[PDB]
Amino acid sequence: DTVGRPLPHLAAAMQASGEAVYCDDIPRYENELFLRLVTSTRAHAKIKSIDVSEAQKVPGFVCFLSADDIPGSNETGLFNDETVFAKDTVTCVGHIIGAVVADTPEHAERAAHVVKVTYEDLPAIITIEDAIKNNSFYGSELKIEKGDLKKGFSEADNVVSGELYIGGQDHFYLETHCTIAIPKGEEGEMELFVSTQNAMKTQSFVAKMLGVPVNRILVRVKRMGGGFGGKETRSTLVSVAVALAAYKTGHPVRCMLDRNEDMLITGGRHPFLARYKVGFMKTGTIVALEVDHYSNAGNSRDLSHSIMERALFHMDNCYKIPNIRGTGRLCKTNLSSNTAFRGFGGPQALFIAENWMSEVAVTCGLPAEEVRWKNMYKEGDLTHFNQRLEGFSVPRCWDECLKSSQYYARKSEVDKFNKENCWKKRGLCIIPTKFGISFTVPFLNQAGALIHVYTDGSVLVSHGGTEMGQGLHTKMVQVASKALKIPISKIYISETSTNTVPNSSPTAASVSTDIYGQAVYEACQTILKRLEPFKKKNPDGSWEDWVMAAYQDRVSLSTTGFYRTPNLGYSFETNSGNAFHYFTYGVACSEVEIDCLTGDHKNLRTDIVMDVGSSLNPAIDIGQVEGAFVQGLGLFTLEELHYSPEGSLHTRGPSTYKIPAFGSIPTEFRVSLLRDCPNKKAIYASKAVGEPPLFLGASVFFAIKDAIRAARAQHTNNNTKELFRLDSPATPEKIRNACVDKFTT
Amino acid sequence: SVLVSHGGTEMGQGLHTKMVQVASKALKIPISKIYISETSTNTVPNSSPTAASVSTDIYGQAVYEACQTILKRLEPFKKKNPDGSWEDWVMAAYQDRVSLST
Amino acid sequence: DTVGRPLPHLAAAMQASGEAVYCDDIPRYENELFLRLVTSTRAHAKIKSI
Amino acid sequence: SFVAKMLGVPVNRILVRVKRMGGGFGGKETRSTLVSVAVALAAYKTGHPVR
Amino acid sequence: PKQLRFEGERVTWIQASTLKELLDLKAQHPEAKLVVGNTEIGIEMKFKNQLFPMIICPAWIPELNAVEHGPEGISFGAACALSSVEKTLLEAVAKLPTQKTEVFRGVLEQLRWFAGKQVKSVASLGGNIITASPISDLNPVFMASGTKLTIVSRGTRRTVPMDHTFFPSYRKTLLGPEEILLSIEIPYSREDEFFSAFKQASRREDDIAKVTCGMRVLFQPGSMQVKELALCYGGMADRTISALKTTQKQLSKFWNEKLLQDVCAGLAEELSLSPDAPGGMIEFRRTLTLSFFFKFYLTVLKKLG
Amino acid sequence: TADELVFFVNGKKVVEKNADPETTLLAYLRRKLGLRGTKLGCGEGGCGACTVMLSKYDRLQDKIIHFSANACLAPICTLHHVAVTTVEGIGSTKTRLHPVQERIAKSHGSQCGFCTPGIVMSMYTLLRNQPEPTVEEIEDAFQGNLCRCTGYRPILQGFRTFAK
Amino acid sequence: TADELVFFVNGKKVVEKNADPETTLLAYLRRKLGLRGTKLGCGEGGCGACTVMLSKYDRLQDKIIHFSANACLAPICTLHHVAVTTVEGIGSTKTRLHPVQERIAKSHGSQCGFCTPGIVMSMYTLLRNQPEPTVEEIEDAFQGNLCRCTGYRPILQGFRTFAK
Ligand SMILES: Cc1cc2nc3c(=O)[nH]c(=O)nc-3n(C[C@H](O)[C@H](O)[C@H](O)COP(=O)(O)OP(=O)(O)OC[C@H]3O[C@@H](n4cnc5c(N)ncnc54)[C@H](O)[C@@H]3O)c2cc1C
Ligand SMILES: Nc1nc2c(c(=O)[nH]1)N[C@H]1C(S)=C(S)[C@@H](COP(=O)(O)O)O[C@H]1N2
Ligand SMILES: Nc1nc2c(c(=O)[nH]1)N[C@H]1C(S)=C(S)[C@@H](COP(=O)(O)O)O[C@H]1N2
Ligand SMILES: O=C(O)c1ccccc1O
Ligand code: MOS
Ligand code: MOS
Ligand code: FES
Ligand code: FES
Ligand code: FES
Ligand code: FES
Repeated sequence: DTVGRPLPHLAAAMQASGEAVYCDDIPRYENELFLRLVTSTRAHAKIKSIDVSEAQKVPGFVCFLSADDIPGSNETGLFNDETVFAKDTVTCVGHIIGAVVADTPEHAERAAHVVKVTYEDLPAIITIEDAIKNNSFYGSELKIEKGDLKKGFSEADNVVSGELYIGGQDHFYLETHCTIAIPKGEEGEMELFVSTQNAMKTQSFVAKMLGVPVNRILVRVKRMGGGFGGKETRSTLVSVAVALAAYKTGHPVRCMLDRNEDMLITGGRHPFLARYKVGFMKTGTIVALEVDHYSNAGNSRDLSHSIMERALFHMDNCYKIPNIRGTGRLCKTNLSSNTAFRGFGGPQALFIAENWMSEVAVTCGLPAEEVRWKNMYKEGDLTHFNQRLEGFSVPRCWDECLKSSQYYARKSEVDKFNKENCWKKRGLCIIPTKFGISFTVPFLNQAGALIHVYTDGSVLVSHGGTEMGQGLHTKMVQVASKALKIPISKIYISETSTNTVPNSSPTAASVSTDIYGQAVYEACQTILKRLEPFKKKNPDGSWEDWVMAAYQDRVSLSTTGFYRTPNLGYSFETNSGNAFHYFTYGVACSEVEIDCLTGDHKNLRTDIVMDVGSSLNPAIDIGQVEGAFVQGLGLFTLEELHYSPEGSLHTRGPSTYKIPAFGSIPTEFRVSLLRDCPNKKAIYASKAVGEPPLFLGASVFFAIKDAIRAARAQHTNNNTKELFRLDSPATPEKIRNACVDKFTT
Repeated sequence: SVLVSHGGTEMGQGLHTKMVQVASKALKIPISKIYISETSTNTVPNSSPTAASVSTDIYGQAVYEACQTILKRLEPFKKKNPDGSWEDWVMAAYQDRVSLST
Repeated sequence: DTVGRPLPHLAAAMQASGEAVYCDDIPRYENELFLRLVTSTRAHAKIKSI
Repeated sequence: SFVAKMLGVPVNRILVRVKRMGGGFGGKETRSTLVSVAVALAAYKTGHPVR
Repeated sequence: PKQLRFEGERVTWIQASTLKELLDLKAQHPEAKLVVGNTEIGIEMKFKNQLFPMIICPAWIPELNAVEHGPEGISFGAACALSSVEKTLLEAVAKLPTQKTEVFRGVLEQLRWFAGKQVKSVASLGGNIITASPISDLNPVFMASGTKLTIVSRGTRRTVPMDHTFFPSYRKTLLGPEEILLSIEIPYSREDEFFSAFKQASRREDDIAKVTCGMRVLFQPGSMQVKELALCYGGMADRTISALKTTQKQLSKFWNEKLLQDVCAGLAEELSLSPDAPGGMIEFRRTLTLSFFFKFYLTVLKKLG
Repeated sequence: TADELVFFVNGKKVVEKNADPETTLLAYLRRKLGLRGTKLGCGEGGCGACTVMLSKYDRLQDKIIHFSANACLAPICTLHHVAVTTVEGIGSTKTRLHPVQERIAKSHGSQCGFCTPGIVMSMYTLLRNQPEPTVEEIEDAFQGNLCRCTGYRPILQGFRTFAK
Repeated sequence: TADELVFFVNGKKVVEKNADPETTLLAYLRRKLGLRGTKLGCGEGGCGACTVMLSKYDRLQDKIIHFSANACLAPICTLHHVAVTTVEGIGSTKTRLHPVQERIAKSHGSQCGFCTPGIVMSMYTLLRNQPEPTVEEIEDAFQGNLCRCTGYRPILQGFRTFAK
C-alpha cells in the first residue's frame, strides 16, 4: 500500500531523460503533411476576398482549406456559436480563416504567410467598457442574492464602494496546442493523437465537422506538457482544422502551434471588471455587500457562463455576510474567446472580495488579520448560496500558519524596517481561501474506468482522466495498488482513449482524483469479487496463481467502473441545493519588500498551510500547492497581457509576457499540509488540490499593497484611512506609480 | 452511435458483419448506427484465438449480453419517454449520468 | 432486424475498391525499417558459425 | 504474451491490434508469432518502428 | 580553417575563415548579413518575415574574438560572447582597484538580469551594439562611457568613441554599408570618475518603452565640481539617446541638492513623452528616468565622500 | 560544388552534405536525427525547453570549452566542428540516468515534464564547467529556463546536493 | 546524365528522374505513389492479386490498346509512355464505385477481400476491350486470378449481368 506515501510521478524519470513522448515527438509517417492556420489581422471586418496566388507558388504547397472544404458542418463550439473556418466576417484578430497544408512545416508557414486576405472593417467592441456601451453580452445576467440589502446598508456605520479590474492571463503551458490526425481510409474512420484534457468533445467536434457518426473518431491522449484549463476546449480549434486536412487530403496531418500563434488564438483567463459596495460597522464587521461582475468573454460563449457562476459562488471567500447580492455579465467582444484557466472564475472573485475586505480593515483603522477573522465563517454556517459548511478547517490553517510563520513577531520587524528605511518598504499579509469542489454543471460529475488483468497477473488500468503533469495516473496506480492489494509494479496505465472509456468529462475542476479514483476503486472491487473463490481454494497461492486459475476456469478478468458524485444540484432560482461536494481550504502568509524608486520588489518569504485531507501522495500534493501558488503570484504580480487599441495582442512570447522564473519565488518558501483532517467525502479521505491553492498567490499581491501604503504615508499625504485603487496585476509600473513622491510629481 | 468490440478477429468469414447483425437486433436499432473498427488487446483481454468455428457462437453471445446490460440502463428513460427516439433516451441517460459502456 | 437476411460483408465495398486496409497497406513511418528472416538451409545440423 | 516474454516485460505493455486478415484459415492461429516476435525484437533493439 | 559555403532553398551562407575574406565579401556584397549568435537575426527571419539571401559568419576570424588588456581599458573582438565579456570583467573587477573598474561594474550590472546562460553564451558583443535596439541595455552604457569602437572595411580602418551620433535613426547606426565592427574597448575608470547603470524591471513591447540607462560623472580633482556628465538612456525613443542638453547645464557645477533638482527638471523636459508616445507607460517612464538619476546622485555622494 | 557541414551529436559524427542556412539545430535534431528529447517551447530564446550543450575547441585557451545554448536559435551552419550534447546523450532509463536526471526525478522537480530536458541540460552544463558549484551558481544556471508546473522550489532543492 | 522515365497512373502524369531498373511496378505503386490498392500475393505471376491495366498507343493498329498485367513482374523501365490503371483509378466509396466493384461487392464475391482488387481489374480490362462479353470470355478473364475464400461461384454469378 503506497497511498499516503510520497511516490514520485511515475513518468518523472522518462521526462528527465527525454524518453517521455509528447504529441509532436511521435514520428511522422513517410507521407505525413503539415498545416498552418491562416488567421485574421483585423478584430471585426468583412472578408471581401482571399487570394492564394502567391501561396500556391511556395515549394511543397499542397492546398488551402476554407469553409467550403468542410464536408459536414462548419458550426462548432461548446454552444454551437462558432465556425471551424470563418466564412463572411471575422470577429477577432486571431480568428481562423483557413489553413495551408504543405510537405514541411516551413513551407506551410511561408505559404500561410503570403495568403492575401481583403477586409472591410466593421464596428469593433474590444473592452468591457466598449461592450456595456453597446449592450453587448452573451445571454442574461446571473446573480445570487441572500437576505436583503437596505436594512444592512442602513444598519452599517461605514459604507465603501468602487470599481476594480483584474487582468487576464495566458496559460503558458510549456507545450503548446498540437494535433496529429490519421485518416484510416475506411468508413470515415480517423485516429487522432492530441494534447487535450477533453477527448470526448474533441471526438464530437471532429465528427460533426466531418459529418460522420462519433463512433468513427478515435481520440488518444498520452499526456500533455501542461494544460491548466487552456486545453479543456480551445484545443479543438487546431484539432478540427487538422482533421479536415486529413480528410480532404487522405494524408496523416499534424500541427503544433508556435508560442505566438498559441497566445493569440487559444484564448486565456477571463479579465474581470467589478463595481462593488460594502457596508460595515467600525468593528470591521461586514453587514452588507454588493458586487457587479463583468468579464471579457471574447468572440464566443465557451465556458464563460459556468465561469461567472463559479465567480459568483466565490464572491464571499471565507467571510459570512448576512445581506449579500452579487451579479455577473459576460461581455461579448471582438477578442479571442477566453476559456478555462486554473481557478475557473474563483480567483477573480476571491480577489475582488479580498480587495473590499482589505479596505474594510483600513477604513476602520484596525489590524487586517483582526477584521478578516471577525468576518470569517464558523463551523456549520451557510454560504451566500445556502450550502452548509461542514468540516470547516480554515481556522486550523489560519492559527497554525500564523504560528509557524511567526507572523506577529515578523509584523513587528516589518514595521521597524518601514521606519528605518525611506525608499524601501516591506509588507506582510495573511490570507485565507476556500474553493468549492465539483463541476457546477451536475452531469459532468461522472467518471468511468476500464481494467484488464492479463493472465500473467499484470494489470492495465484505463480511465476517463488525462495526464497533464498533475500526476493523476500516479494517484490512480496508487489507488488501484491498494484496492487490489498488490504492488504498484504490477499495475500500469498507458494512455487515455475514447475507445476505452467513452463520453468522459474533460479532465478538470480538480475532481479527477476524486471521481476516476472512485471509478477505478469500484472496478478493482469487481475484480476482487471474481477472484475471491480462487483466493479461498488456495490461500497461500500468489496473486498470479489465482489469476491464472480464474482464467482457466473461464472467469472474466475485465471490468468497467463507474462513479457519479452524490447529492448535487444548485438552482439559481430558489438559490438552494448543493453546488459542491465539499470545499478545500488553505491559508498563506507572504512578506515582500518593494522598491519605491523602481517599482520592483522581492518576495522575501511565504508560508502556506493547505487542507488536502489525508493526501494520497503528499509529494504530489505539495507540488500542486507550490505550482498553483506560483501561477497565482504570476497572475497577481507579473503576468500582463497587452493589446493595441485595435484589439491586437502585442505580448506574444516570453520576451514580453513574463511568467514567474526561478528567481521569482519567495526566498523562504514553506508549504505544509494540515494534519488529521480526513475528508469522508472523497476517495481514501483525500481532497481535490489542483485549483484551490492558486488564489493564495494573492497573499503576495496584498503584502505588496501593504508596503505601497507605508510608502504613501511616507512621501505622500497623511490619510490613515485613505483608500487608493490598485488593480491586478500589480506590475512594477503600477507599484511605482502608486509610490507618489517628489518625482512622480 | 454505437461502437462494438469483441475478442474475435475478421479474416473474411464475415464475423464482424454477423456481430453487427446480432447487436442491431438485440438493441433493436438499425445496423447503420452500430460499428466495429478492429480487434485489440486493450479492449478485450485474454481472448481465445478466433478459431474452431465457434466465434459467431461465443462473441455473438458476449455481444448480446452487453447489449442487454445497455438496454437495462436505458429502460427507465424509454418509459418516461415512449415516443422518444433512441438518440433521445441515450442523451437522457448520459445527462442523468448513467454509464453507457459495458 | 437484419438477422436471417443476406446482408453482404460490411467491408466488401471497400475491399472491391482497394480502400480496405490490410497490415502492409498501413503507411510506413519516416523512420520505419525492414526485416528479413534468415532461415536454415539444412534439416538438422549444428551451427558451426554465422 | 510471446512478444512480452521474449522482451521480458509485463504483458500489460504490449498492445496488439488486428484490423483484418487477407485470410487465415488457421495458419495464423499461432505460427504468426514466428514473424511477430522477430519484428518486435528488431523494434526493441533498434528503437525504430519495424515491419 | 578554410572558408565554407552552404546553399539552401532561399539563402546562401559563407563561413569566412579570415578577416581578409570577410572584408572582401562585405565589400563584394554590402547588403549581406553577418551572423554570430543569430539571437537577433533568427528572430527577424522567424517573426519579422525577413529574407536575407546573403549571410556571412565571422565567428572563426581571429580578431573579432581577441581580448586585449591595454592602458586604456580592455578590448574584445566584436564577435566575443557576452558570457566572455562577463567573465573577463569579473576577473578585472576582482583583481584591479575599484577606482579603475567603474564602467566595468556598470556593464556587469546590465548583464545580470539579462536573458539567461544560453543567450549570453552565443550572443556576441558586436551583435548587440549594431542591432541598435531602442531598448538595448548595453549601448546606453557604451555611449555613457564613450566606449571605443574600432570599425573596419577592406582597406579603411578607424576608431571612435560611441556617442549620440552613432545611432542616426531607428535600427540604423553610423556604420558604412561595407563596414564591419572589429572590436570594442571598454574604458578603464579614471580617478574622480564614477559610473552607474539601471534598467526597468519589466518589458511589455518588442523593442520600445523599457527604460534602461548608463550614467557617468567626472569631477575635478579633490573637489565636488563636475568636469563631465553623461546621461544616456534607452527605452525613451526609437533609439539610444543622451540628455546632452541637461548634462551640459551642469558642467563645472557642484554636486548637491540643487544640481539634483536641476537635472531632474532638465530630464522631465528634455526627455519629455507625448500622451501618444509609442509604448505607453508615460507616467512610469518619466518617473524612472528621474528616479534612476536620483540613485546615481545618491550613489555618487557616497563615492565622493 | 557545396561544402559539407560536419559536426557531432552525442558523440556520433554527423555529415550534412546539403546544409540549409535557414535550418535551426532544434529542427535538425528533432526531424533529421529523430532526437525528440529537445523541445520547442517558444522559438524566441526565453524558455530554454530547447537547451543543449555545445562544445568547441578554442585556438587559444587550448582546452575545449563547454557552454549551453538555445537550439531553437542556433543555425546548424554555425556548428561546423562543434560537438552537440542533448538530454539523450547523458543518460536514459533503458540504460542509466545521469545523476542530474535521477536527482530532479526523485526530488519531484518534474511534473508535466516538458521543461525537464532543458533544465537537465542547463545543470549538466554547469557541472561540466564546475564539478562542485555554489547554490548561487546553481540558481543562475536556470536564468533562461522556465517551468510552469513546479514553482521551481523542488528543482533547486534537488540540485543542492551538488553544491558546497 | 540519365533519361527521365515518364508514364501515367490513373490519369496523372508521373515523372521519375532516377528510375531504378530493378524496380517493379507493384513496389513503385505501393511505396512511392502510396496506392496500396494493388497487392502482393506471390511475386511470381500466378495469383493476380497485383493485377492492373496497362494502356499504350501502338504505331500500327493506330488505336490505344488495353491489356491487363501483373505489376509484381512489370519493370517500371518498360513503362515509358504507358498509362497505368489501378483499382483506385476506376471508382471508390468516397465517390462512386465502378459497376464492376459494385457488382462483385453485392454478389458476395468478396470475403477476406485480398484478391478482389485484381479480379476487379481483370474484369475492368475485359469490359474495356469488349463492352458485352460472353460468359466464356468472362470466365477466361480470370485464368490468372486466384481466390482462396469464395469458391469462385459468387464472383462469376455477379459478372453474368455483363454478358449476352
Ligand atoms: C531570450 C533573449 C533575451 C535577451 N535580453 C537582452 C537584454 O536584456 N538587453 C539587451 O540589450 N539585449 C538583449 N538581447 C539581445 C541580444 O543581446 C542580441 O540579440 C545579440 O547580442 C545579437 O548578437 P548575436 O551574436 O546573436 O547576433 P546576430 O543575430 O548575428 O545579429 C546581429 C545583427 O548585428 C550585425 N552584426 C553582427 N556582428 C557584427 C560585426 N562584427 N560587425 C558589424 N555588424 C554585425 C548583423 O548583421 C545583424 O544586423 C536578448 C536576446 C534573446 C534571444
Ligand atoms: N502540473 C500540472 N498541474 C496541474 C494542471 C497542469 O496542466 N499541469 N492543470 C490544473 C487545472 S487547471 C485542474 S482543473 C486540475 C486538473 O486535475 P485533477 O482533477 O486531477 O486534480 O489540475 C491542476 N494542476
Ligand atoms: N473467408 C474466410 N473464411 C473462413 C477463414 C478465413 O481465413 N477466410 N478461416 C476458417 C477457419 S480455419 C475457422 S476455425 C473459422 C473461423 O471463425 P468463425 O469462428 O467465426 O466462424 O472460419 C473459417 N472460414
Ligand atoms: O465548475 C467548474 O469548475 C467547471 C469547470 C470546467 C467545466 C465546467 C465546470 O462547471
Ligand atoms: O482550468 Mo482546470 O477547470 S481544467
Ligand atoms: O484452423 Mo480454424 O481451428 S483457425
Ligand atoms: S524554444 Fe524557448 S528558448 Fe528555445
Ligand atoms: S514540469 Fe511542466 S513546465 Fe516544468
Ligand atoms: S503477386 Fe501474384 S501474380 Fe503478382
Ligand atoms: S476473398 Fe480472400 S482470396 Fe478472394
